[PDB]
Amino acid sequence: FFDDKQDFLEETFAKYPPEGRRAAIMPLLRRVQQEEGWIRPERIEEIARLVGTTPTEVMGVASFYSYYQFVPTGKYHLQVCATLSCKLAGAEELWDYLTETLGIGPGEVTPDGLFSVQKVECLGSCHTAPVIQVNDEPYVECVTRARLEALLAGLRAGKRLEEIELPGKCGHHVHEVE
Amino acid sequence: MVRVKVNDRIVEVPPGTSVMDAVFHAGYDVPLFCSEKHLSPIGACRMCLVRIGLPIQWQPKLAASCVTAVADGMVVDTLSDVVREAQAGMVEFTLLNHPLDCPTCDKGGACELQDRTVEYGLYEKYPLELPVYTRFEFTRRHVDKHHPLSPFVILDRERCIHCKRCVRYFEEVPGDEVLDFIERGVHTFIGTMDFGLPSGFSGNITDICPVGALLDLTARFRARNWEMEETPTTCALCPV
Amino acid sequence: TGPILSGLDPRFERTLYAHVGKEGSWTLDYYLRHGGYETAKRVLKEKTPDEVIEEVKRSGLRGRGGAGFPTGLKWSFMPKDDGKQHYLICNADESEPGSFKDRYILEDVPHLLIEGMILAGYAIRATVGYIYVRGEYRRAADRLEQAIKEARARGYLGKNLFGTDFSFDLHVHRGAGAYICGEETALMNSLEGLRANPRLKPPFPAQSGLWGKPTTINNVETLASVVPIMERGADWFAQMGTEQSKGMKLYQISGPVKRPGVYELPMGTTFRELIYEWAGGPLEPIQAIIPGGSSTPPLPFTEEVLDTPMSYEHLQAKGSMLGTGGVILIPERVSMVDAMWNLTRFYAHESCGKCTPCREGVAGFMVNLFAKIGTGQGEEKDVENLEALLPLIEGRSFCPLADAAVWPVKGSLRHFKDQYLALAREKRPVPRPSLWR
Amino acid sequence: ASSERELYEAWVELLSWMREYAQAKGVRFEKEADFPDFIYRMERPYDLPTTIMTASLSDGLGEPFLLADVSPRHAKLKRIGLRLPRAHIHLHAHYEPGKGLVTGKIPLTKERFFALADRAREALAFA
Ligand SMILES: Cc1cc2nc3c(=O)[nH]c(=O)nc-3n(C[C@H](O)[C@H](O)[C@H](O)COP(=O)(O)O)c2cc1C
Ligand code: SF4
Ligand code: SF4
Ligand code: SF4
Ligand code: FES
Ligand code: FES
Repeated sequence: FFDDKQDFLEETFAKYPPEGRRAAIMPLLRRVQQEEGWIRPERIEEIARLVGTTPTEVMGVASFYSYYQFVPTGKYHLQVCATLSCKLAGAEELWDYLTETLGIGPGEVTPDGLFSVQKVECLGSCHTAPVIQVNDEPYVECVTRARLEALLAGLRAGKRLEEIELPGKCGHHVHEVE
Repeated sequence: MVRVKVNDRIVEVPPGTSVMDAVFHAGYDVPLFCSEKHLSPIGACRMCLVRIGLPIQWQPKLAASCVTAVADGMVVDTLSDVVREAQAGMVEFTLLNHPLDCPTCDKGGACELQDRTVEYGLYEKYPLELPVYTRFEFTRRHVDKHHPLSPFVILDRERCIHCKRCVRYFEEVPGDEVLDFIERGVHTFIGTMDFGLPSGFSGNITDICPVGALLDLTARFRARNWEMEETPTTCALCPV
Repeated sequence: TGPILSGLDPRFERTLYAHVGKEGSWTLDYYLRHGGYETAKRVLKEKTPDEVIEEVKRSGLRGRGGAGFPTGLKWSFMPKDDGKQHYLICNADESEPGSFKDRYILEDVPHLLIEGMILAGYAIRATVGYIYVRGEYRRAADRLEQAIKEARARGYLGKNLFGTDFSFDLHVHRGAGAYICGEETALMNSLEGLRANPRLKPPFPAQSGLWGKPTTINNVETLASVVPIMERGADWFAQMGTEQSKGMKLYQISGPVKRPGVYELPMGTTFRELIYEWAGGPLEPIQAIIPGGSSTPPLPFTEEVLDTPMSYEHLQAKGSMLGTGGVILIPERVSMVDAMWNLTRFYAHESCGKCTPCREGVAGFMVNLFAKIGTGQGEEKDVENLEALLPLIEGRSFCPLADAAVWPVKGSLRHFKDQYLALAREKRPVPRPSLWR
Repeated sequence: ASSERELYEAWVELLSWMREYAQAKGVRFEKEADFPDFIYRMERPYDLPTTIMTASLSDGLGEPFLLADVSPRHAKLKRIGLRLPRAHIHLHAHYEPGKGLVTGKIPLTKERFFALADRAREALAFA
């Protein structure tokens, strides 16, 4: 996987001391994740060999965080924040509706092949709750039913999120509720 | 040397001593799961908890005697009602998810968990009160069981109490990190992506594991710990 | 007015969030045209590291990560000369609920933080710094990398800064979404490439940190606040807040309120002022408030509470604490049982597992008690059990995560044990009204 | 309530599904643990249809890629749980009357379980 990009390896390992190469496991894992959708044992062995430690160590590291997926995920892995604020904004009913409509569990993916679901803790934007993240992108905030369904249909028709029309206004650091 | 007092007794003790070792050097006792001889103590089981005074100036919270250094003229309390109550509670937390295998467990009579349980647990609360053994009435952790990690070692991830002994050893003493935890929270379990167990010293984790998680495949289901006759001798396979 | 800043007095100067929101605020040219880097440029050649440490010690700047340790005396613990390389660590992992203040600093005004880190690194003789950001903030990370690229291009991060014999450079490190990685000793492991389990503290990070080097870790808000301090007075900074809570603070609020969000306000503003004047007043009747972060104990919605100044002392003497200033209002429409339900399930998800007490008791026991209660299965026996469980976890863990889990439930019982016993004795699930549109 | 009986029946049903997938795909299935309330029951009666509490699907190397468990006969908050090791993936199935076995609100069909197991095999299985 990293055979292709040795310049990226040099760039990331140069960020860390020569004896601290094992630091680079994080950026290497993150590149594999964001590029292929999920982390394979081969990716973990390669990270280990490049970074100078054991595949067991690298697997222990990788399996420590929630972001790292070890099973295939759909083109859009909906990470739904369920923490207290977002629940007080209805994250419960949001997750219930999404999961029941799509018919998917957190581990599996829609038969369409582009929709996976997952719960996540505080995304650090509570004033604009409820919150959802799509696989790398700045949160789709102020999640109402209409905003959710519009994002859903837009992604269903292949429109790139960065250019999708989103009803309603989302405050930057403060937001007026009416 | 450093002057310590354990609950009624006075001890001379070298400066770099652990509070736990000062305790046992005074002849007292305290639960012990995470720490091990020749291994780095790190407070994980939180079993070695004692009281410390350094003036009457008692510390606010209990000191982990395994990772607490000793200071000159320090008081250590292992008999306080609160100390024994906390010991029993930690024992209960450790027993929370255990698989109920004692009779069929190859760890048999010599299980540190069993013994520290019967030593320190079920503190005397105050009559002929009818007491309860377990308060936890929910589903226990159920994970992979009796998994051969190698031709010599079997792994019961349910019996693991998530101390650090085996991974700590693997990192420190042989220098072969061929065992580590995978997930976190209560989902933590021991695994490896180096499956053969390459290290030529893997079998010691079987002796170290305070529970029946890591057991000896070459001697599995042969006899119970007390039943065996022990012949202490020396190995003549090589000149060490 | 008699000189003390405790609110909307007109002599307060917006410094930190001033350029936040303005388009193109992340351009180095914007930062310069508004006077950026002047403070670093002056201090690096004029003041010594001991002097910039004493300046913050005089400012009385306490840790903005939620602890509150005085950063001046904190820097006074560094070796201050050893020959070893030191590292300066920026903690951009903002994972506690109700706290969203550092996000927009990173997204819109990165060069302020960069200047503050240059100042702190000069203070602590750290020639390199790492900024460990959580893997959920990608816009902030892009803006930070871009700003660092800009500073490296135009010479603000270089071999020698501004002719003086000091050297400085920063490197970004993205995380992967684990709350425990915010604990400063687990963050070091996470970056180094281990599992993010905390280290043994008896060896302190001031004398042994990242790769053994004498590293110092500071909050993003702290480092950003270093720049105004050095720019226009330490007394100008100390002109805000109570006798023990000096300077300004970025308060943030969320919940059923008219306009939640971030407000850069002096220390001591009342809950009444914050919720009504700024947040526009609630939208529903509130049963309780969680002032500091998620970990802070909820206090009832009372007049004597709303009139209490948010500070490190007035909340202390009121039983709660001011951790991050992130207020969350809990209305009567949602059960406290359900609130602490979600709180304990989140803390159970985010435990690392090293401690048997935290791992097992929280992730198996406490969450299951709340489940039984709020699913219409609980008993008064269960409420008493849950009541007695907390002291066995609170006192003794390797890292305070266990305490941050038990304390909110502690205060929730102390103020609403009635609710728990009610839901138990009626075998009633928590109320489930429709909250989202 | 009386949901327990049909819960253990559907538990036996899910075990049958696991055995069938194992035989079809030629992958190892394992009965991991039996009921302590059946082992240590000496004279005490046992009304449950089966005595098996835990099972798993292990790859050629024996490391599991799919784990399934049921709550004991005497525990509170009875459920059935599924887990993908190394994937931080956990599922909690209940039984709703008339509908059937459901993960939350989403019906848990044999086809759903087969798709989940196939994905788990292809991703997690080392050999
Ligand atoms: C379990 C745990 C998690 C924490 N997570 C964070 C965090 O995510 N972000 C943060 O700024 N502080 C966090 N803290 C508090 C840190 O100690 C704080 O960032 C650090 O002390 C910075 O010091 P300062 O405020 O003086 O700059 C956490 C503390 C604990 C115990
Ligand atoms: S590990 Fe110890 S306590 Fe557990 S089943 Fe075996 S003998 Fe019993
Ligand atoms: S397998 Fe044994 S030695 Fe290893 S962590 Fe678990 S209880 Fe400790
Ligand atoms: S208190 Fe919990 S999160 Fe903290 S070190 Fe212990 S087990 Fe890990
Ligand atoms: S609670 Fe969901 S963003 Fe903080
Ligand atoms: S014995 Fe000290 S904590 Fe394990």
